[PDB]
Amino acid sequence: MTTNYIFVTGGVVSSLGKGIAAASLAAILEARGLNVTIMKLDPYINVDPGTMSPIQHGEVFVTEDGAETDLDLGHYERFIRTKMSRRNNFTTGRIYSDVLRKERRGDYLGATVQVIPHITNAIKERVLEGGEGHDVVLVEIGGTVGDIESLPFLEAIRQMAVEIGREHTLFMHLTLVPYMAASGEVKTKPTQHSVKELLSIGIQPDILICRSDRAVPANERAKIALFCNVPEKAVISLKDVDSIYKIPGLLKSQGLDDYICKRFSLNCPEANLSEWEQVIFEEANPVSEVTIGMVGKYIELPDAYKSVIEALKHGGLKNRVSVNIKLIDSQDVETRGVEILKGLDAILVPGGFGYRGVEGMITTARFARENNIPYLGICLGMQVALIDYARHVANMENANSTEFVPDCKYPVVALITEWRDENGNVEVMRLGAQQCQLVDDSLVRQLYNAPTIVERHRHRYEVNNMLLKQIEDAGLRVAGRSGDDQLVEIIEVPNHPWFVACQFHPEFTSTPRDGHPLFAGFVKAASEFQKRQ
Amino acid sequence: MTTNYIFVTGGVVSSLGKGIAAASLAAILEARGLNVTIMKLDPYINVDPGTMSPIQHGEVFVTEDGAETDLDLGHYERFIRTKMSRRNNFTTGRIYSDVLRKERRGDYLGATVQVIPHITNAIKERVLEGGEGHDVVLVEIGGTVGDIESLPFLEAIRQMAVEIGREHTLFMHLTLVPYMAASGEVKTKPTQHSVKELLSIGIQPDILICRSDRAVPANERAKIALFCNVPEKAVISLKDVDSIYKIPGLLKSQGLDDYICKRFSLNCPEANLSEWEQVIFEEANPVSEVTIGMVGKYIELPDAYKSVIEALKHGGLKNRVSVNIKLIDSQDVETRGVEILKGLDAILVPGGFGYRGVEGMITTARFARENNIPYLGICLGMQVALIDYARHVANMENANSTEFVPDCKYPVVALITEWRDENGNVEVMRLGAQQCQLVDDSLVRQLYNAPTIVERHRHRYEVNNMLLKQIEDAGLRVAGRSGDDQLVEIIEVPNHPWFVACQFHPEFTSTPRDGHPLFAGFVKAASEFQKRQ
Amino acid sequence: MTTNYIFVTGGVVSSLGKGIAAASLAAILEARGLNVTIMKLDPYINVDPGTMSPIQHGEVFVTEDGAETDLDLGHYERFIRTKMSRRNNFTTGRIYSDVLRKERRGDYLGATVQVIPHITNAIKERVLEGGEGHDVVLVEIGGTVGDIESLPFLEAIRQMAVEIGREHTLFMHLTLVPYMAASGEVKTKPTQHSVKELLSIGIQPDILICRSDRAVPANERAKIALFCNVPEKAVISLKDVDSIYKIPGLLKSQGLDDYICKRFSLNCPEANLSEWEQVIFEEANPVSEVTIGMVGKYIELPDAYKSVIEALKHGGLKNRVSVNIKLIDSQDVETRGVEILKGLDAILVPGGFGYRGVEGMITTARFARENNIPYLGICLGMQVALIDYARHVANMENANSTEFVPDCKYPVVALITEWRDENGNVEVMRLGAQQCQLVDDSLVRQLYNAPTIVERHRHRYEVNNMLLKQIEDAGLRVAGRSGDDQLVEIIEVPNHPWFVACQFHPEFTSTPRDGHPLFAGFVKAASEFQKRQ
Ligand SMILES: Nc1ccn([C@@H]2O[C@H](COP(=O)(O)OP(=O)(O)OP(=O)(O)O)[C@@H](O)[C@H]2F)c(=O)n1
Ligand SMILES: Nc1ccn([C@@H]2O[C@H](COP(=O)(O)OP(=O)(O)OP(=O)(O)O)[C@@H](O)[C@H]2F)c(=O)n1
Ligand SMILES: Nc1ccn([C@@H]2O[C@H](COP(=O)(O)OP(=O)(O)OP(=O)(O)O)[C@@H](O)[C@H]2F)c(=O)n1
Repeated sequence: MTTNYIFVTGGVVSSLGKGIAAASLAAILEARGLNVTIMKLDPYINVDPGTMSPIQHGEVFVTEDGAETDLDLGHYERFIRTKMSRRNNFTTGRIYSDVLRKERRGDYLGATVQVIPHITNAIKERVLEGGEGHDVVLVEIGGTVGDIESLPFLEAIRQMAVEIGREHTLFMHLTLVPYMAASGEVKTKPTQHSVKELLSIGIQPDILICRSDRAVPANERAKIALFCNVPEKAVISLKDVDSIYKIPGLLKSQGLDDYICKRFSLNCPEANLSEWEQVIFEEANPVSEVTIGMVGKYIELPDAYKSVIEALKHGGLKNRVSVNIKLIDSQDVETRGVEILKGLDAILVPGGFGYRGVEGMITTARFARENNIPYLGICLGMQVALIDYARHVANMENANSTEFVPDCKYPVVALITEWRDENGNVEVMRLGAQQCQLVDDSLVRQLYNAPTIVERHRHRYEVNNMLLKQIEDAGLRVAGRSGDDQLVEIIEVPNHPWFVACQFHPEFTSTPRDGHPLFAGFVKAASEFQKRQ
Repeated sequence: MTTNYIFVTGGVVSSLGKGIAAASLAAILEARGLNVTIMKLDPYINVDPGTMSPIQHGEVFVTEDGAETDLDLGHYERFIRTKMSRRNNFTTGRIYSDVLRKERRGDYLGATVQVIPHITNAIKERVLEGGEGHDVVLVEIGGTVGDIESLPFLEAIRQMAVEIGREHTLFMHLTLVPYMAASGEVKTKPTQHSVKELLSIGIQPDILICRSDRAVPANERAKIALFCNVPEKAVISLKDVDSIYKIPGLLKSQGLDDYICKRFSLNCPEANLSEWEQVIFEEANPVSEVTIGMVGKYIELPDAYKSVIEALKHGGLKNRVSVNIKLIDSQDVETRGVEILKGLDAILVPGGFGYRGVEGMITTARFARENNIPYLGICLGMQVALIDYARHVANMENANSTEFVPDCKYPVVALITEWRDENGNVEVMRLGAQQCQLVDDSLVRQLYNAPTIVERHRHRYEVNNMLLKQIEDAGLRVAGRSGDDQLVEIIEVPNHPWFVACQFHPEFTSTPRDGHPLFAGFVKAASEFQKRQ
Repeated sequence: MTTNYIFVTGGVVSSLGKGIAAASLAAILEARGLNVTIMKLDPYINVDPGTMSPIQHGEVFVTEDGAETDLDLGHYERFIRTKMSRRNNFTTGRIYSDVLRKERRGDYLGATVQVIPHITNAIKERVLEGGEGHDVVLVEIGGTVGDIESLPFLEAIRQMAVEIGREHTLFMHLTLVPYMAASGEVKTKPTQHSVKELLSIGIQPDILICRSDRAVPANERAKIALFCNVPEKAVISLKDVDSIYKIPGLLKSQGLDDYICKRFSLNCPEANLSEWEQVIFEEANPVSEVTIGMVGKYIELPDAYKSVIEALKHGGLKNRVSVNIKLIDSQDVETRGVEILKGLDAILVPGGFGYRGVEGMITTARFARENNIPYLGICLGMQVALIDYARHVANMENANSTEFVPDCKYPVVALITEWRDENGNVEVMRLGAQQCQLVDDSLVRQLYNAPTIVERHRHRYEVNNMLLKQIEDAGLRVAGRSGDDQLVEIIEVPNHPWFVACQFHPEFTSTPRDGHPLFAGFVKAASEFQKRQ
């Protein structure tokens, strides 16, 4: 059976929720038994987001295969069960890097290498690579139509539509239909001007997704249908919602998936959105409420912790607990003290690099441990837990990571090559999914309810096994290990209601439907702490 | 004093002669005592033309510093005395390569790298690097305004004009004003639509250069002046000409250089175009005529030998000889025989790579030597001369280059590392200007009238010094050497009216005003041969 | 029965021959037995060309129904037998007049009247009115796509194509593919940019008609086919031709009519162009040559006499005579005398208004009559012939028209209301087709071979019947009359080889295939005169 492509573009503004719209539609199509995947084309020149700052870009999402990707692939995995890889995200940078590699090598046989056809060919090849073997492929084009940065992507998908044909390709264009107080109506003029930009570069939209702060009435949808020459049922209202989990239902209620299946001649049963209806019900009917402090160094952009924030929400769903997430700057802990950590039912220290704000995170880990406040440390969160325990229980003065203090006496965290003890004696970037072995009688062995788990890494600095035994003797427990080097993956403080810290990023395998054993356990502990007060 | 920039763009069609127009204007400004330079921005993705085929792109021009550049830099050096370097030519490929290098390295400090401002910043930086330190910098933008490939270049120069100001920047736009038989007039409508494209990307043209197959009358120039909102004296007619040497005079006669000097507030004397008037006079008043056969493997695109064709014309000027250049396919010599080399007053075998057509060039060199027909071999032309002499005089059976027959018994041409004799015994890409030492009592020592010369290389395969002495004993003379390895640069056949072959590319230092000693000597010999018949 | 529409647009330049191309294609379709018509949409604000000067816009063409139309309707009637009416030509001025009339009287029921939908609706209504009841309707859109003046027309026909559908509508776009000497090739870049402007206003061309001064090769046509996403058979080469009569054959040979009949599902036999082949043959093979002087007051624009020039050519075809048309300014006859009328085989005085140059035409008529030089007078040409005969034979001194000298003693030409005799005693704009009664034994009765004819008028001033009988008695013969007032339509001078003058415009009923009895007779007399000299 022929692979079908839905090209997802945006007009008027960038922040239309193209990713959430594509992911929500993919969820409906998957619920009709279709094999669906999603792909993100980013017009930035960065070869990948591995270099990009969290406070500039948002979180770097990590796929099972260890690709560093746009946080949109987090949306994709949280809406469909089709696993994302390197093939589901590429940048203009990646395209030019690969064309330049081929050109300098001599693969173009002395030809003049051109934006058309060579850059556009490279784009089409990567879309086909990610798409072929699926029933429906949703291809999200980053940027706003009319901008120069996305012109090669738009010319590439235009060519694909000509080659493949209108029987197996659709153009789904998101647009802003803004409300004006003065007119007391939503305005289609920006959609008119955006669609004109699309037409000028040879793309006719099949579907209009009308974004607004309210319902786009039938009268306005009728206007858009006429000026775009599309059926009225191909013009969809997507108002601002309190919950993205409702979007699949909102799109299905307007028959969007029916129109797509008709256009692609797909005979498949009606979408059963029971799993999404259940998530919505859970969210709408909490039994109790908690306040969880997230203490990190990137809080100035919450999207720096996108998957962690969603993982905490999923933890809420599974416990019927409403989670109030309080973003706390770890540097404020360094200046103002532990005063700002008061009135928290639990504390989460997420991932990060560089020494800025790390001492505040160590103080935060100490506060949580000493005051029996539920604690979850992720990557850097595990480091500061180990450092806290090394310093203040195992009596290892000024214990630190070689990342922060390279020549510290007790490098309890360090690169495998840097591993040394306090006497200077020695022995004779991990990305993606890896198996972790859980230790018998550990909290995580119970929570995960399995002897082995698979979680995703994005880190280079490990627990120093040369200084580990001393910290173990001081009472800290190793709950998880991995590989031949038996690298520490999970640590637990036993004399504590709930204290867990892991090297891997569990937030990347959390979904609203399936939740996550660790976050479910964490939020449950937060609820139990709140009740005890 | 502030550096002034003239941005040279083209509309309607690619082949307007933007390079020749920029070069011709530069010649006028240089003749007014101004320090002028020219720069070419190519929108192709090739990092440089080093990979690009001659039959696709045209000749690879080599600057003194050994940069492989667009043939436009040949136009530039043939019109102004300001020496070109790597700084006078760059591609989109070069820009992206440098931005990606910086990005992967981490110079953007975790920022999202964007077409604007990061690609445009990289373009502006390279324009400033090539421009600063000159009175006037002409910046030629490759492509046709309205195409996506040149949009980043156009946004970059738009920003430069805002920053620098209209006191020290001008937009000079070439346009096609085509004649229609039906209307019996030249048509400004394409100029109207092209200027609209310029305005849409934020550029207002200051000067319109109107290209046509005839004069653009004052009435039509008046129409263009009004719709562009420029003075009538800023609208220039540049009709098709029989000689590009006339273009400086044609532009000066319409006061283009006066307008530029007024806009840039440059107080400089009137242009004395006597040197160009003399070139025009020489060209228009030849005394005799010759037919010179150019026997190569890229004749399907004459621009493959652009600088060689111009060098032969310059040889004509200095001798008052009209040169009829007959392009002959060396593969036709292999199939049809030496029949197709009849009625030639001289034979030139130019540069090339790969074995295709080389045996035809060896046969051509043999024909010229045996029939006492003046011969000039350039690079590959020298190889086939050495091979011919090795085989047919020094009795070295099947003598060849390791490039063509790697395991041949007599590798008379080979890489320095491959150098071996006929017994297999051994000893215990050159680009740009290098000094060559000329041998006493050689033809070239007389022609160049100096013991040392500087010429430009583009080759990797050398004369094998291990097999050289045997060929010397057979009567071939070494006329030029270079470096510590004493690599053979020039060879001569003594018992011949004029037989010279060189490793370097003398065509790259030939100009219409100064000519070239070697090409002047070659065309003189062609004339003397013609008279003898 | 469903009516099919071919929308004919032009890009790059105005003077593509959109009318000749539309008319030529119509001729092929008519030769397949199809009922075809053509209409011209003119973007000028003139309600009609009734006001527009001959020396600015060219001849006012008169249809049977007495509409004053664009000279393109002359092309239409010379290529197809379908009669043009007021319905086959309208301007922007007509459309705005239509809408303003409806608005002021209150047909829009207090609605805001808008370019869309009210102006576009008015355009569509007139296109349907002219089109319905035909197999194929060719709709020529005046102007160049990308200009603001034609935007409402282009939006109107865009809407029609959506309503009617691609099964019964086609967009045929003429484009300029200009030759550049520099590249030695025709350039598709203007077509690329023109088609983008078409796409931007929501029109995708089906057929590309490629205009150039030479054949557009298959390689360039293939390039255009790909970038336009049309079949290669939908890209047509239409080079400059020496005869417009060849264009139907040239379009047929590339199968354009086959493609149109396929797209519209029209099963019709092959085009029989035998009549066009005959016209081409006749034109190419003249037996003899004649010089015919056209003495008028609008010669500064030949298009002022478009249909008269074509009628003289058609006279040539039917006699196998090459007609050298010498345009002579009648004012030069006034200043330089009858010297400038020497070396003419025949004299034609065409239509005109106002006194400027009329005395020169009267002198011209006298010269032709006295020297027995074949004479054909049309409208004003009949007036001056009557004035000549009145003055110089009937001895009516200073005889004139009331248009020129209102108070003249002998107003031999005057409005019916002004009719008076020499003593001042009294009795008691004609547009379109009218029956004229031909007098027995007259030359015109013999040539037309019918007692009655139908010819078209555009005049105000009649022959004064009160002064007629005195001119008749002096030898002049009335050859044709019309109406109840027995108005003089044709006069003849008996003692002369060929002297005819008519009130009506016979040039409007002349075609290359059928010729015209008066013009055929006139050119025959010119050849017979040339033989005698
Ligand atoms: N390509 C176009 C399309 C339309 N028009 C003009 O546009 C006017 C209505 O334009 P309005 O902003 O008043 O109302 P609307 O379009 O429904 O847009 P909105 O309220 O939903 O935002 C109307 O006279 C029409 F002539 C145009 O000139 N050129
Ligand atoms: N942005 C523009 C500019 C002009 N126009 C229209 O353009 C018409 C003349 O357009 P023409 O091709 O006949 O003559 P031209 O322009 O002198 O061009 P050319 O012969 O030198 O090629 C004229 O009615 C004017 F209304 C337009 O609609 N939109
Ligand atoms: N929307 C477009 C379309 C094309 N391009 C660029 O256009 C270059 C060839 O452009 P050329 O004038 O050399 O050749 P051509 O197109 O065949 O036109 P012609 O000779 O028939 O007139 C080529 O690198 C391609 F990348 C563009 O940037 N934007």
